[PDB]
Amino acid sequence: SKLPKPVQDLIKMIFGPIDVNYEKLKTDIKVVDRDSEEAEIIRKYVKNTHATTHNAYDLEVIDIFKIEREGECQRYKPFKQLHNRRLLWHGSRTTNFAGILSQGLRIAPPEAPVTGYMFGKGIYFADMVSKSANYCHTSQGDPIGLILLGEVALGNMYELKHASHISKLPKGKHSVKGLGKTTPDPSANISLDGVDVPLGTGISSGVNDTSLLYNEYIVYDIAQVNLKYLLKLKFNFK
Ligand SMILES: NC(=O)c1ccc[n+]([C@@H]2C[C@H](COP(=O)(O)OP(=O)(O)OC[C@H]3O[C@@H](n4cnc5c(N)ncnc54)[C@H](O)[C@@H]3O)[C@@H](O)[C@H]2O)c1
Ligand SMILES: NC(=O)c1cccc([C@@H]2O[C@H](COP(=O)(O)OP(=O)(O)OC[C@H]3O[C@@H](n4cnc5c(N)ncnc54)[C@H](O)[C@@H]3O)[C@@H](O)[C@H]2O)c1
Repeated sequence: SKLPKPVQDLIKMIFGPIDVNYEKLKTDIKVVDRDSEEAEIIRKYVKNTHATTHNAYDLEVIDIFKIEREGECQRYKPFKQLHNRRLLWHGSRTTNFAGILSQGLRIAPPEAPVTGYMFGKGIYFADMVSKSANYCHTSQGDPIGLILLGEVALGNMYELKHASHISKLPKGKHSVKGLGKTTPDPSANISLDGVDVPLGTGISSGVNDTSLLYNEYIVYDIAQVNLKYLLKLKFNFK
């Protein structure tokens, strides 16, 4: 293998021959320098947006990968120009990442149940790491998860406070935002490349009439997502 050690570790973690398996991911994975601006930013995101409700554990960033799905960049060219694009968390079971890296983040299939969703079958994201982290489904005896940072082309958000079974966005709208009671401090946002990064500490959003504790973001076209980073997270349960 001609791949940095942290990558090879990742490959096995996902599958369960390495070089053959990297070709199957159809993804260009690179290790982000620990002392770089990217890493300093990404770790600052992970620190500040770890939520008080999620006292079950601390997070430590083991490795940061700069993923670049083959063909995804071109697919996202339409929405690349769209305004208000954010870098957001998406957590999933480690078993899935084989598909997620090869096929990209997809919508929950037709066969799946629709009743379970707050804002319908779409691709959900969070601006709070601890929210997404919970979907890694890490446990005491398996405390290493994988978590995505997607560039999400949100555009004009349909900002809802309450469960809405959506099958069509209002005209002008390209995304839904569930308004949480607690939000990454908006005055402490920073812009990495062209993308907004809501990495401020959690403060009260000022929204009183909402059922959510934290924000969440939904998009109903797979093309609106561009996967940027892939973090290897150590869950330190209390
Ligand atoms: N993720 C789920 O589908 C789900 C379902 C049931 C309970 N819970 C628990 C409730 C609690 C929420 O924590 P956290 O995610 O940090 O808080 P949060 O308030 O930021 O998010 C609440 C979560 O529940 C979902 N949700 C809220 N209201 C509805 C609704 N009316 N219909 C369908 N889905 C809805 C919402 O989409 C989001 O994922 C945790 O203990 C969760 O594990 C989660
Ligand atoms: N997932 C979160 O980080 C998250 C963020 C904010 C809020 C929430 C809250 O959880 C609710 C559900 O969220 P969930 O993302 O699990 O969506 P759901 O549709 O039920 O689950 C499908 C799973 O399939 C994964 N996957 C994506 N691409 C592929 C692929 N090519 N091959 C295989 N698997 C793939 C995907 O990551 C997800 O785990 C949602 O309604 C909401 O209340 C989650």
